[PDB]
Formats: sequence, structure tokens, C-alpha cells
Amino acid sequence: KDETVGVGVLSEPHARLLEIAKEEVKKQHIELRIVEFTNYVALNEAVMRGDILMNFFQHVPHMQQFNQEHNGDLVSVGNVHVEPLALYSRTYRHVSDFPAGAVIAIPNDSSNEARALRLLEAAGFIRMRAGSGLFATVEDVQQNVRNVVLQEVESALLPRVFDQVDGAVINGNYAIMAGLSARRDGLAVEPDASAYANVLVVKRGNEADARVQAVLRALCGGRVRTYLKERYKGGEVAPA
Ligand code: MET
Repeated sequence: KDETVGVGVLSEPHARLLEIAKEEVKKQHIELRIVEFTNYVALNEAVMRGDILMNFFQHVPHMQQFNQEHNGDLVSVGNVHVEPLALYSRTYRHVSDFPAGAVIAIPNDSSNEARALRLLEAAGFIRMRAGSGLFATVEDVQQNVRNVVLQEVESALLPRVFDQVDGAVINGNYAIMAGLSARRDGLAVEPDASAYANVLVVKRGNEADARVQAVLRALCGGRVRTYLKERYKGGEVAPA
């Protein structure tokens, strides 16, 4: 009898957070159906077509990129958590250990590629051109200080090529799934993780939907905040 609303998810840690949310909104007689997808575009297109009411897997710059490129009308209804982006290495233990010519793999979707490039800039490896913007890519690199080779790779595959490159800038969700902690294993962290807070997203016009608001309240509630602080003591995933 409870009405059902679908929420698209990509992977941990968002999936576990939606499971906590599912239990909580069940109390208001809302049955949260967690729908599992395999790629970024499919998740946003499903919300645009109306196959699911919301999704939970990206940050605002990514959503903005999708709106611009795919004529989307998605909006964030709230920040939920931050997952710091970090540079990891299969062998080097210090950022200054990287030899000239070292190969560093980074995300290939523009908003996370820019984010990763600004992380490497902050660590002193490169300098980005001035009017680069939120969707900057390797073509925007103005100077290569440490003489590094930057390889663009699909985010989900970064952990798979990790043992074959000198380093890799890996999104927190994929790093955690591969046993990497930005605090314990990272050699450098992005300069502004809070700007890349992950958000609950819906089509413009559904922000006030009462079911959406309940899921949001549950994702930002004391029980989720408590869960995060306890499971990710290094702040790998932290309430926004
Ligand atoms: C699809 S945008 C990237 C989301 C990812 N969980 C991150 O915060 O790096």
C-alpha cells in the first residue's frame, strides 16, 4: 500500500546512506526504492525522463555540466556529504617522491577532471591557465612544473589501472571501494572539498515534493551524521 519513489544510486557510500534513509521514511509510509545504475549519464537522464524521482551520486559542478551538455533541468535540493578527492600512489609515499615523467591518471569527466587538475596544481605539479573555469581539462594546463604525464581515465576504472601508473587522483567513492582512504593513504588532497559536496538531485519542479523532502531530511539527519562520523574516522566521507 505505501507509495513508492525511486532514487538512483551508483555505489557505496551513497547506497548504504540510502538504506538508512529507506528505513527512516518507511515510518511516514514512503517506500524508497533504491535503483542501481552503472554510469553518470544514465542516472541523470533517468531523472530527466521521470523513471526515478531523484538520484544521489554527484556534486553540483557535475550536475551543472550535465544540464549544459544535455539540455537538462536538474536541481539540487540539498548538500548531504563531502568525499575528499586525493592523489594516491601504488608505491610512492610522498608527493616529492614522484620522478620527472611520472604518469598520473585522473578522471575524464570534465568537472572532476578540473577538480583533479586543481588538486595537482595545489600540490605544485602544474599550473592551470587563468580563465579555465569549472570544466577545465588537460588542454588548460599552462605549465608542467614536475614534468608529469596526465592520463584521462573513466573514473570507475581508476582503481583498475592504479597498479600500472605512478599515481592516480581517485574520487572518494571509488577509492573507498578499492580500500584506499584519503587520510590514511592520500599523498595530497584537493583544496576545497566542501565545494564538491554530494547532493540529492531532482528535476526542477519537484524540489518541494514531500517525499523528496523526507528523503533529504533523513539523509541530513542525526542518524546518518552519526553513522558517517563513526564509519569514516579519517573524514573520508563526512556530513556536509
Ligand atoms: C559524479 S560527481 C562525483 C561524485 C563523487 N562521489 C565525488 O564526490 O567525487
